[PDB]
Amino acid sequence: DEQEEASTKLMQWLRGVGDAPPSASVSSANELIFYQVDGIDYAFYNTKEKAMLGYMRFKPYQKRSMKQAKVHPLKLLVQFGEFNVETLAVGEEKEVHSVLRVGDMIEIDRGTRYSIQNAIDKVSVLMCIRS
Amino acid sequence: DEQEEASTKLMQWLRGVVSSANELIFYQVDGIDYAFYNTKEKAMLGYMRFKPYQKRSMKQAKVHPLKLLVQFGEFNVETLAVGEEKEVHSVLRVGDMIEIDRGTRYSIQNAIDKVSVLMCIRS
Amino acid sequence: DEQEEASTKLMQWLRGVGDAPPSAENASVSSANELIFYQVDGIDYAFYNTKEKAMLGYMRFKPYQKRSMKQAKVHPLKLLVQFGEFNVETLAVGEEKEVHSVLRVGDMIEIDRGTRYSIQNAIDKVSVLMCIR
Amino acid sequence: DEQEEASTKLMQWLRGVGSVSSANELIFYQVDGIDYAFYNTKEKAMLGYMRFKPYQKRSMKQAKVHPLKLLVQFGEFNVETLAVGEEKEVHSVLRVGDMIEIDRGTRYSIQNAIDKVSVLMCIRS
Amino acid sequence: TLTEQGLGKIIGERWARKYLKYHI
Repeated sequence: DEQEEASTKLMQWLRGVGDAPPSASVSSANELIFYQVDGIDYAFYNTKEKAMLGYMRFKPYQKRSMKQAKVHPLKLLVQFGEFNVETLAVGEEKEVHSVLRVGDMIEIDRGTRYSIQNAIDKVSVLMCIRS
Repeated sequence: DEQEEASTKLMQWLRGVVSSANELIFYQVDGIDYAFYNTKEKAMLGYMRFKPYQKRSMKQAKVHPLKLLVQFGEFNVETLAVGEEKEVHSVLRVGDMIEIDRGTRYSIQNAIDKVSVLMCIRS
Repeated sequence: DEQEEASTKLMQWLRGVGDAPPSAENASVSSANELIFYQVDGIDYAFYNTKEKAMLGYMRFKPYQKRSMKQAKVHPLKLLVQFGEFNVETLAVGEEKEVHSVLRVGDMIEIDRGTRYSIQNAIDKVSVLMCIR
Repeated sequence: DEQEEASTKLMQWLRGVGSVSSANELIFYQVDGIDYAFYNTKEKAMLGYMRFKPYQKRSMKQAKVHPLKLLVQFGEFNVETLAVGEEKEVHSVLRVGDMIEIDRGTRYSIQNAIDKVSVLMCIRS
Repeated sequence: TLTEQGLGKIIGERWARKYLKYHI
């Protein structure tokens, strides 16, 4: 009950529900503050290399139009909800379409152009893992 | 609500109760259950499933740095940095993360009487 | 004349006689407007908001205020006197005899890795120190 | 009065207007028409001052082996930066107390923006 | 007016509001 309650209130916090967070090399979840950047909510763990692991919280059907994996390759893993991801290779003109549900993961190589859109009328949460 | 129950069915699956979650096969090595996503570099994103109070032998981050994120439960992590003589002890709950630098020796133990699941991220 | 008035209003702000820091785009740029003073453990600290946190800042000391000896943990330090006078005691990782230094405005002392140092305002006025990590 | 009056004479000295490394040990040398004074540090030339004449310019240079911070001691400066991979130059105006961080690899130039002597402190990390 | 852990958070928030947009 304790572990299931702590897991549930972390999810609701990441989804923007609750108002209460989950109370050196350790970056704990209660230290996760969400910042709005270009209209999308981002919360990153404190790591030696900054912003290497974080969460992207999307509003209903909110989309972030394509950007390029410039200096770091990234992995997108769905923490909650549903996402539509479009990927564009270096010289390729045709974009490939992917649907990601909770637990699904997509690897974005360096230089690949990618876009993310929340697929549902609820908040969906994505974990971004850069290397 | 449909999305809540879908996430719960993923967690219970991980607790033992495009790379999709359905392509996650759990293989037991040295008594610990491992499930990794299919990535370009092998085994760089996966899950470690621990039995109640299960222990993971001390290992060294040799050719890689490491990141440990708790998917479920509680863990005891001991780290020994290079040159350092004293072990550092940390307890991690769900959502907590610890970074393991290259060369540091670390050990992991499930701290509670329930199955606990950890996400291992090699960057 | 214009530059003299801007220079004095920055100094007075660092010395604590001002209602607002010198008010100012590029993220590489940390303007004087980012010098907000926070009182921590009885001492006033102002840091520029920079890419690595807390690498360049100012320490505002009250009359004859002293900060007890501390150790240079993960980064080497440079202390350069912005205004006033300071007495600095330095103790390296070895030897029992501490070194005593007097720094007036413009003077700088280098504090190496691991060295233990203390700072005391030497006068009956506010003194300001710039810390460079 | 003594301390305020002492600080003003340091500024005038830096402006060209008439392990402790003190200010009296700051000797200025001119390289390519620009006046430089550096503190004696373990690593040479890690902390110093650049004195610029009215509208004087400093040729574009690269932070090669070292990251750099430029802090304006007096006056106003125009700094142009060229980032890694970037084609567009970024222009910044720095007044007294303002600082700019120049990363490794960045190419930068400095010009005194006004008709008076301007002084900047160069801080090497 | 602040604690050392409190300054760490205040500096942390101010750091993020300025530099996060360059890490996304």
